[PDB]
Amino acid sequence: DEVWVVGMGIVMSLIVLAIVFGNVLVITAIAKFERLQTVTNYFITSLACADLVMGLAVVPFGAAHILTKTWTFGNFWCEFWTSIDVLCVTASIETLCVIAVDRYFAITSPFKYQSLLTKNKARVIILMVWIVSGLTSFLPIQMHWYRATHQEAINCYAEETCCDFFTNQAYAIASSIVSFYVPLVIMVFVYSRVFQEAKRQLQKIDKSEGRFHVEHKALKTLGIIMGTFTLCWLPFFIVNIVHVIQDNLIRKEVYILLNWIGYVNSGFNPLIYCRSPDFRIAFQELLC
Amino acid sequence: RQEAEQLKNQIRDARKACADATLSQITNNIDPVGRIQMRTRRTLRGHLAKIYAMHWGTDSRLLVSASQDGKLIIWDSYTTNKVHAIPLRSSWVMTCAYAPSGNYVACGGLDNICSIYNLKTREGNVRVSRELAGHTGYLSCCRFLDDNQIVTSSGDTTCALWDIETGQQTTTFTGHTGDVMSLSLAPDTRLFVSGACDASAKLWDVREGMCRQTFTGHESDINAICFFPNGNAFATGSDDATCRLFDLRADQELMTYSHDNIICGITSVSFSKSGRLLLAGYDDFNCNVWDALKADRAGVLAGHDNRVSCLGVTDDGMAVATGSWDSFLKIWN
Amino acid sequence: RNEEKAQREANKKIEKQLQKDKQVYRATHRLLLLGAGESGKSTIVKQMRIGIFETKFQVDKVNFHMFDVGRDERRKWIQCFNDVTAIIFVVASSSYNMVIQTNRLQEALNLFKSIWNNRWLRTISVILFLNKQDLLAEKVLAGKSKIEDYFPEFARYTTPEDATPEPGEDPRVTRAKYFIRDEFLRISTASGDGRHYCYPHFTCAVDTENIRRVFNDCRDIIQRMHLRQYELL
Amino acid sequence: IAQARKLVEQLKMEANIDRIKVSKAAADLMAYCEAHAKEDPLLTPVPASENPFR
Ligand SMILES: CN[C@@H]1CCc2c(ccc(O)c2O)[C@H]1O
Repeated sequence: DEVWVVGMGIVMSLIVLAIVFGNVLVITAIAKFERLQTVTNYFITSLACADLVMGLAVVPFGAAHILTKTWTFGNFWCEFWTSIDVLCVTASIETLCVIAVDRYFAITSPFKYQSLLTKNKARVIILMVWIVSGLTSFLPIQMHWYRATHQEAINCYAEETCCDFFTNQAYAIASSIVSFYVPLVIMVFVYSRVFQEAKRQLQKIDKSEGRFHVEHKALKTLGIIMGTFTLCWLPFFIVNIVHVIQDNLIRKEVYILLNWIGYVNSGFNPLIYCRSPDFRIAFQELLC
Repeated sequence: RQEAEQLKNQIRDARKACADATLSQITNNIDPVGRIQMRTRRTLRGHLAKIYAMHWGTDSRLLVSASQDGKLIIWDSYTTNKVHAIPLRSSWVMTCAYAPSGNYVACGGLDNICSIYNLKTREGNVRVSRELAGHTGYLSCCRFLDDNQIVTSSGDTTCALWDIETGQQTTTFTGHTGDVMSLSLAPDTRLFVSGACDASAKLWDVREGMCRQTFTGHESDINAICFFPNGNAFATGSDDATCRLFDLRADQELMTYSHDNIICGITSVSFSKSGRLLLAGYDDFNCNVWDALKADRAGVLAGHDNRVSCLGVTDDGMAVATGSWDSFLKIWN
Repeated sequence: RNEEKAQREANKKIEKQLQKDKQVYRATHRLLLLGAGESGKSTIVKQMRIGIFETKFQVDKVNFHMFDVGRDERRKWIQCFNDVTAIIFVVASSSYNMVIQTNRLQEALNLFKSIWNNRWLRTISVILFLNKQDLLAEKVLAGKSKIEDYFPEFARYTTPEDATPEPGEDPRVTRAKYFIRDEFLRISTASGDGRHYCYPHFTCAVDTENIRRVFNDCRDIIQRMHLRQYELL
Repeated sequence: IAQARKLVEQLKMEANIDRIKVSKAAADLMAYCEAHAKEDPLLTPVPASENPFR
C-alpha cells in the first residue's frame, strides 16, 4: 500500500547510507594513516572503492527505479548504469577472490610470500582485476552485445521510459561465470587449504603442549568470511542461470530481490574484512 | 669503606644545606608558555628498519640517521631529499653523529667499533676513514669535539676520547658501575656528561680526564642526556617515567618532570634553543614537551606508530626531528 | 637552479639502490643465537655453518642470518633484536649438577624466564636446543648425583602420557630428559598469550640435521604468525 | 682492596668543591631563559614567511 512504498524507500535509504558510510570510513582510515598502508590493505581498499562505487551509483538509482516504477532518465543512462552495476559487482567479487589468494600465499608458502608480493605487484594485480571487470561489463553492454532477440526485450529497448534487464544466453552465462563462479571455486579451494593448514598447526601445538593448558576459531572466522559472501550472491547467480535457460520461469520481483540481497554484500564487507585491532583503533580515533 | 660512607654523608649534607629554595618556588610568578600546537612539517621516508639515533648538522639543514638495516642516510631537511646513503659493515647500529665541520659522520653499535665516514672524498662518494676499536661493549653514543677528535660511550661502563689521525684512545674515563647509555658535550666542549645504567649521571672534564661531580637522582637507568643551552645545567631521561633536571653549580636536582598517567620510559631528551622547552621522547608512541622552568606540560607530539628512539633540536632552534621505530623521520615546528 | 636537478637525480639513484636493498633485506631472515656460556653454542653454530659473530646460511633456497653476541647479566642491547624471526636458545641439559654457587640449569631457566617476559622480545618465538644429550644420558644412567637432590620437583614427576622416545633409550634417561624439557615448557606456557611459542629440541654434537629443525621451526613460526594475524588460530 | 681506595679518593675529590645557593642557580636559569626567549622559533610561533620548512 501507500505505507509500503514509504517503508521500502526508508529501507533503501538506510542501506545506501550504511554502505556509503562504512566504505568511506574504511577508505579514509587506509588513506590517512601510513601504518595501515599494507600490501593486503591495497586489496582491501580496492574492495572498499568498488563497494563505495556500487553503493553510490547502482543502489540509489536502482531504488529510484523501483520506487518510481519507471526510468526517467535517457536510454544512454540506462546502459551506463547497467555497465556501472556489472563492473562494480564483478570488481568486488574478484577482489574478494584476490584477497583469498593472497592469504593462501601468505599461509601456504610463508618464506616465498614476503618476496613475491610487493607494492608494484599488488598495483599490477589490482589494475588487472579492474580491467577484467571492465571488459565483462562495459564492452558488451555499451556495444550492445548483451541485447537479446525477444519481443518483450525489443519493446523494452525501444521505449526510453522502461529500463529493465533482458540478456542473451551467451553473455549471461559468461558474465555469471567470470563474475562469481570462477572466484567461488578459487576461494573454496584456497580456504579449504588454509583451513587444513590451521588445523594441522592446531594438532602440532596440541602435541607440543598437551599436558599444559595452553578448531573453533578457524571455523567461525571462515564461516563469517565465506558464508556472508556465498549466502548473499549464490541465489542471485543461480536464478540468473536458471531463468536465462528459461526452463524454470523466475518472476522479475524475485530476480530484483535476489539482486538487492547480493547488493547488500557491499555493506556487509567492511564488517568482515576490517575487524583487525589496527582498523578498530583507527575507527575509534576517527570517530570520537 | 668507612671513609667512603662518611664522605658520601658529608656530600649529601652539604647538598641539603645548599638547597635554600626549590626552583618551583622561584619560577612561580613566571608566565606559563601556554598550550603549544606542533605538526609534522615533513616526513622523511626510505629507512628499511627501526631508527635508533640521529644528529642535526651544524648547517641546520642536513641530518644523518641510522637504522638496523645497515643504511646510514643523510637527508636534506629543506628539500626532503637523500644526499647520501652509506652502507654499514654491521647491521646493528645504535648511534650516529655528524661532525661540526659537516665533513665527517660517525657510527657505531653492537659491532664494538666506531666507524667514521668521510663525506668530502671525491674519488669515492663515501668510505670508512677510521675503524676506532678498543671498546669491549656496544657503543651507546658518539659525539664530535672537532674534525679530529671524538668521544664515545660504550657498554664497557667507560667513556673514551679518541684521536682520529693517530687512531687510538687518547684518554679513557672510568667510574660508572653500569653501562653508559648516553653522552652529551657541553657547548664549550671542555666538559661533558654521560648517563649510565647505574642510576647516576656523571660530569667529566675532557682536558683533565678526571670525573668532577656525580648526581644520584632517580633509581632507574638513564637513557637520554642533554645540556642546557647555557651549558650550566642538564636534563636526564630515565627508564622510570621521571625526567629530571640537574645543575652543575648547585650539584643537585632542581626540578623533576613526571606525570601520573605516564608509566613508560624516556628514550630521548633535548632542549629548545632558549631552554624554555624540554622536548623528551617516550617509550609510549607519542612525545612530550615540558616547560623546563615550571615542570608543566606544554604540548604533546604524536603521530609515530612505534616508540620514539631519537630526538633533536636544530642549532638555530627552527625545527625538531624525532626518529621513531616506525622507520620514519618526522620534522616538527 | 641546477642544484634542484642534481638533488633529484641523486635521490632517484639512492631510491633505486634502496629498493634493491629492501628486496634483498626482506628476502632474508634473522635469528639470534643466545644461550649460556660453555653450553655448546659454538659447537651448534659450527654445525649450522657447514665483538659480534654473524654467520649466514641458506637452506631450501631461503636465506637465514644468525648473530651471536658476546658480556654481563644485564641486557639492554636485547631490545635491538626485536622483530627477529626467532631466538635460538642452546642450553647444556647435562649440566644439572654444576656451578655457574648456582646450578647451571637453574641459571639457564632464570635466563629463559627473563627473555620470555621481556617487554621488547614479545611476539618473538624461541627455538630451544637441549644440547649435550649424550652427556646427560651418561650421567643419569650411571650411578651419580640424583636429579631430586638438586631439583626437588623431580621426585613427584611422572613420565608424560605422550612418551615419545627415541629408537633406543632407558626409562630413567627418558624421565630426566622430559622433566628438563617440561621445566622450560612450563616456564614458557604461562606467560605466553598465543603470540609466541617455545620449540624444544633434544640435540647432540653427533647430530648434523639441526639446519632442517631450524628451518621447520622458522616455517612454523611464520605460519602461526600469519594465521594469528588473520584470526584463524 | 685497591678499588676501595680509588673510590674513596674519587669521593674525596668530588666532596671538595664550592656550591652556590639554589636561589642563585634558579635565578641564573630564569634570567637566561627570559633573555633568550626572543630568539626561540619553537617557543613562539614564527611567521610562515620566515618559516623555512613551511
Ligand atoms: C542490472 N543488474 C545486473 C544484471 C546481471 C548481472 C549483475 C551483476 C553481475 C553480473 O555478472 C551480471 O550478469 C546484476 O547486477
